[PDB]
Amino acid sequence: QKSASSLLDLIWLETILPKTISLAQMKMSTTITSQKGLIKLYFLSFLITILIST
Amino acid sequence: PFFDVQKKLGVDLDHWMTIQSAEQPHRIPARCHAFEKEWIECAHGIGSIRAEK
Amino acid sequence: LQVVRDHWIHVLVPVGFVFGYYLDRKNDEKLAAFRNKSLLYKRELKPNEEVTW
Amino acid sequence: MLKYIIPTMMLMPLTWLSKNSMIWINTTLHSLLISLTSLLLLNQFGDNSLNFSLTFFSDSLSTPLLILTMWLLPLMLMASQHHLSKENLARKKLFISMLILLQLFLIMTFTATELIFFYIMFEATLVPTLIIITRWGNQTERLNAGLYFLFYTLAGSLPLLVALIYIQNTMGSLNFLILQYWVQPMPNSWSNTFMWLACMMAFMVKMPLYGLHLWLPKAHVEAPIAGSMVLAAILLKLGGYGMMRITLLLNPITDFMAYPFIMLSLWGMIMTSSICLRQTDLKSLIAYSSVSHMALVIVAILIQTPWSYMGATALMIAHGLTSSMLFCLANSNYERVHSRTMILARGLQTLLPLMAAWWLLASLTNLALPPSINLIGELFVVMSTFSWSNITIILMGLNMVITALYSLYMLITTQRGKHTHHINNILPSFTRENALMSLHMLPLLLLSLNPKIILGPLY
Amino acid sequence: YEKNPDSHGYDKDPAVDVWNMRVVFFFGFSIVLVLGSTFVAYLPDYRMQEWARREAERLVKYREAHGLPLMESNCFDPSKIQLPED
Amino acid sequence: MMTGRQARAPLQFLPDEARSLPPPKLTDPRLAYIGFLGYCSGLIDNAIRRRPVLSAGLHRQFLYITSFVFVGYYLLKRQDYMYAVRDHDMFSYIKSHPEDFPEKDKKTYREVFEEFHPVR
Amino acid sequence: RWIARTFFDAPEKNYERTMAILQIESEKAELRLKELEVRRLMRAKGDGPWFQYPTIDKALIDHSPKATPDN
Amino acid sequence: KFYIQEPPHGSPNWLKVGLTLGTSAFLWIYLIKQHNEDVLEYKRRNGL
Amino acid sequence: MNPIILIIILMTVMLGTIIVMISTHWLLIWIGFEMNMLAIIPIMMKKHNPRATEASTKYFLTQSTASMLLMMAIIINLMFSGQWTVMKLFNPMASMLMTMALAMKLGMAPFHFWVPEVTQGIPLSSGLILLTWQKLAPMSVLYQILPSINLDLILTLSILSITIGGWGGLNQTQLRKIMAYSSIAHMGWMTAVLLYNPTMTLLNLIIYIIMTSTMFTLFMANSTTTTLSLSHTWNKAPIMTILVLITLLSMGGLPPLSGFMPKWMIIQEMTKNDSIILPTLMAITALLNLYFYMRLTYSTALTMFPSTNNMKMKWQFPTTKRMTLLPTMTVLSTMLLPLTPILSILE
Amino acid sequence: MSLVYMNIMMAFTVSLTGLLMYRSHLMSSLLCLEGMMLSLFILATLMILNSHFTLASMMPIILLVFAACEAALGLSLLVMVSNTYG
Repeated sequence: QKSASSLLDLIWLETILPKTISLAQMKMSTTITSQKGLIKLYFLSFLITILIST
Repeated sequence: PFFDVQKKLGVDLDHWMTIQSAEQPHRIPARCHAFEKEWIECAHGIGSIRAEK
Repeated sequence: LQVVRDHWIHVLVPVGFVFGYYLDRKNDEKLAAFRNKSLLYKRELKPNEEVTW
Repeated sequence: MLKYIIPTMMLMPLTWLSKNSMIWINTTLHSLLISLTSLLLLNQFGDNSLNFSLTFFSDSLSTPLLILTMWLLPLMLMASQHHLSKENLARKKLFISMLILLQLFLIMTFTATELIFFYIMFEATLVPTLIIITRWGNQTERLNAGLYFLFYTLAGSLPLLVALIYIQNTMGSLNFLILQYWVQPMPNSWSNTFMWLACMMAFMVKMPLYGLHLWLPKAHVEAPIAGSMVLAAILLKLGGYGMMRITLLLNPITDFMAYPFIMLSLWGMIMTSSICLRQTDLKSLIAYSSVSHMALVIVAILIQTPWSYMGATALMIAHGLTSSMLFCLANSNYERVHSRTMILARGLQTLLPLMAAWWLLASLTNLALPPSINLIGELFVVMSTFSWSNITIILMGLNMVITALYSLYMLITTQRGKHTHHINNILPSFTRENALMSLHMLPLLLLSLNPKIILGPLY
Repeated sequence: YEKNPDSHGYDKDPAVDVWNMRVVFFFGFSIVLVLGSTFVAYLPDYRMQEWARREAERLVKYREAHGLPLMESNCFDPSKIQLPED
Repeated sequence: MMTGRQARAPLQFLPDEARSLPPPKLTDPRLAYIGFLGYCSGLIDNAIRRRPVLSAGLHRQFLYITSFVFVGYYLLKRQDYMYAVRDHDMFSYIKSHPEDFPEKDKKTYREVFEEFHPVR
Repeated sequence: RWIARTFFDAPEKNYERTMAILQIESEKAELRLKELEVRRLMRAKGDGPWFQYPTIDKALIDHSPKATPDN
Repeated sequence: KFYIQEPPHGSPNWLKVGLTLGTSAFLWIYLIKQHNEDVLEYKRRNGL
Repeated sequence: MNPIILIIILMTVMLGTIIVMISTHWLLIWIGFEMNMLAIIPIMMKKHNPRATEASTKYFLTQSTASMLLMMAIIINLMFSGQWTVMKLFNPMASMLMTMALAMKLGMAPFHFWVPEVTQGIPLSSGLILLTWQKLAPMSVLYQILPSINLDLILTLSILSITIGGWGGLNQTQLRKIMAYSSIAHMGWMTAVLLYNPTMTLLNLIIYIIMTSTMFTLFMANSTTTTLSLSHTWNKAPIMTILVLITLLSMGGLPPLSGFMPKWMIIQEMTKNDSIILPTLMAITALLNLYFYMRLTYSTALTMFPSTNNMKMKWQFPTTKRMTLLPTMTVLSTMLLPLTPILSILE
Repeated sequence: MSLVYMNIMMAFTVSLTGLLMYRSHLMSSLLCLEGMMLSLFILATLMILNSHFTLASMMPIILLVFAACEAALGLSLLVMVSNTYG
């Protein structure tokens, strides 16, 4: 029973570990104005590239 | 929420410069005028949904 | 009776049950249809009754 | 039904405007006066489920569960005092107000015809409970076990709305009456897969099946006794209830889709029934007990024999009163010595010689004693499941033996074997405790005479 | 640790307690338990099953006395019904 | 949607045509609940100002409640207008088009076949 | 007799009441499927009242006799 | 207590409340009259 | 600043947006945007700290260049068979550039980069006037030009707004930023439905305006730029806080509260059409925003565990700070779900 | 669309990519914006005067006036930004 319970809160701890490293999906931001601005401009022209063929 | 006041109060504001067929300062036909006349004659009372068609 | 002012706190919810109950009894009038018209139950209206219920 | 909706809504300002020291008197009084008419609610007869108004109606099952709720408020509120009995008036009127509003949304939920009104009122039921147990729960570190608890609910509990609205625009009306008679068979495939799984798991989060049962224990140790009797006497029966109704459709699907969940509940019944044997800290024992009986309920729901429902609903009510009461025993023991840990104190056959009878009596009613409604329901459920599989009785009756063992183990080592003699605090009983216990058992023993009230729609 | 001095004793702080046990013991034990227990003790025939007994008796007696086999199965007469075809 | 209907006479709140619709009775539960909503409004106002609530609410509370009854009343009226013209549009477009929406005869269960897997 | 007559309502009242509610919500559901059919069809046909996107108004075309050369 | 001054909201203003009750009378009776007349003309749109 | 000039400016902002709504000609609408910028630069910066200056600049660049891109699309409309009106654009491309332009005007996914920054820079009242009023014009244009909208774009920009903008705000302890990212999420919804049944878009617009209205107004009541400020106010006075939290849950769309109503109706008129998968793909992220906001709801309790609640800060004198219409909008954004048969009053 | 239109559009997009992909100097940003604005003036002029649609000839004028009272605003914010630091 400690196996199913520790595996249950270990899997939920794999979701919060996925929330821990999902904060990395938030921390994937480098907080650099030369990153999200110019990368959002290039990948925005890639929204007109994907929208060019979409 | 586009509102129509200028039809309600009965005042023209932008309707004069709107399309090529409006009365010009000293009436000079636009190049494509007559075809404006027929496109608006065709699409006048309809809903731009089937006016397309 | 006026002396209920002394107990005034209490009389509230009894008036609540009365109030809601009368609201259901009136509600039935809005729901009223098929009064004698259902196939199981059809009655020739009793001389003192223009209504089954 | 509206005659039951007004009087509690009027019971709100009764609380708010009042002289200090009379709030408990006024609320208790008028709330029991509600309970009378809750007992008026039984006209149910013949075949057609009575329909009060086109918005919401009552079949059988809604009627027993509802009677249990409106009965349960005055006893609950009656029990919650002396947990505090010191504060600013605003805390008291706020708390009683919250219990009221909670009851209101419960009545909404059980009576609700149309499943979207059922769902809105559903989460609208969950919020007040959350406010109760979190705002003051005695808060061991608080665990933050109210809030992400609400995330345990909504996480997979939201998409059932999606599936519903789908059912809405495909078939039109979501009225339950007309969803009946228009229900049409749904073949087994991958779309019906995600749908059935959506609705099922959506409710199955509430009555914990063994997979998700980590939900209850923390939330129920952090709950103040009022929030506990709210939680495990009712808020599981909401999930099982809505389950009862929405299983109307999903007709062939629930076989091939049911089987894994049935397996998991038949095994988890035994597992949970085991883990609840060895723990300390009494407040948890009755929790995992609730998990066990609710697993048995799910087992009863998926297999669709009518016997399964009769025993099922019987188990909803009987387990409601039993589990609720037994919690309130744990609390009445907790005010004496501040522990929550079972093994800490002992005795109480010597001391509190009366409180024995309520420990014993209640534990026996959770021991599945033959005339007790708990054994009526559990018995019919065992009959149904044995009809489904000739083999499963090994697991079922094994739950009989284990449930016997812990249910009768709780009766001891709290209540028997020695007085720890470094205590010298416990003050003998109360009249209030006896009032609470009595108000629990006495109806549970009387129902063991004329049960045909509490057996389900099919009867 | 507040406990009571246990001057007499009950639910709450003094002098309102007697009223408290009076309302809860009365409205709780007296009215609903005894009264209600008499109500639902015998209320009108519930689920109709008494009527079911009477009707069953009459109908069975008819079924034997007129010689028809009782309980014919077939919940709907095959005389009126249609069947799909291959 | 529906802007072709009401763009003929723009910014009519509700038209001279609407008066053929029965207006909501006083005691209509909606606008009454709106009155309650003004009650909790004023209550939260008297909570904002530190004064104990139920004081100053002689004129205030009445001002709130009556205001919401007013506004909410007109809103309900124009609402019922809106659903009126909606349903009208439906039925006219129904009748004017036989082919689009076929009227089929609903055959009785006498001809029906299903699978209906029993339990067992 | 006492209980039944004072506190309850005949299977009559309840029964036919359910007949009425089934009337109501019945025809509702039907007419809901109707409107979904309608609005489903309107974007294709554009015939009726619901979907109209105003074109430019012919009111002002200036029909007046103009500079002669043409048009 | 309150030796300091009369803080403005402390004592009532009987002109303001007079205007507010004015708004209550005007607004409310105007609503009632609106109801009566709309019901009347509604009766005119149809017949007995 | 002068207490007149603010009236003679705000009057011009109201005027500009009124022109964007009223005019049937493109060049006018373009002018209306120009006036809302020109006159909205003074409202921000009201206090002369540099934060408002740099932030007001970051608003000015992207907002103004957005306007210019709008003009470009208008002109391409003139190229292709064309006249100056407000109606379906005759170019697919002009519609593309115009959906991008109106996607800068109001915060959207590729273009949202400025909103959090500018919202924290400028003061409270400018925060209110930025995240609500100026948000009326672009929707009022999109409602018009929707027939030529390429579905794939606005659907995309909507989703990416919800995913990105919503997913953001996690580490943020600031308030203004939170209000920004939430603005971008409600954006993702309002624009998500835009093509199907715009009535719902105006609905979520109005409800949204009430939401941010009570929110910022409460931040004026208790002047708070952080959550720490929220807790410290909880130990100053409770009521304003629980109004802030309850309105935050209404900002999360929690079923009994009124914020659940736009989500719920959006799910109806979203899923009666064919695609059921996308709404769920929104509702997931909606849960994300939720339990973030409910982290901000474990910001509070009673018999609190230690928050370091300090002192001096009991006060004998009530505050006279004038709160304009707080109560009506508070109850109106909490209690509204028991309404909405009233939905159709809107359109 | 002739040629001149193609070319002026390419100028437009040169100005725009120059706007987004260089943040170094702010005056350069503001400038590139303004040059783009000029290109729009040129477009509207060439078109309107190509179709001999006379009553609309304002679009160059009134499009050009907001090229300034908005731009002037731009430079004022530039100065008030510079005096923060440098």
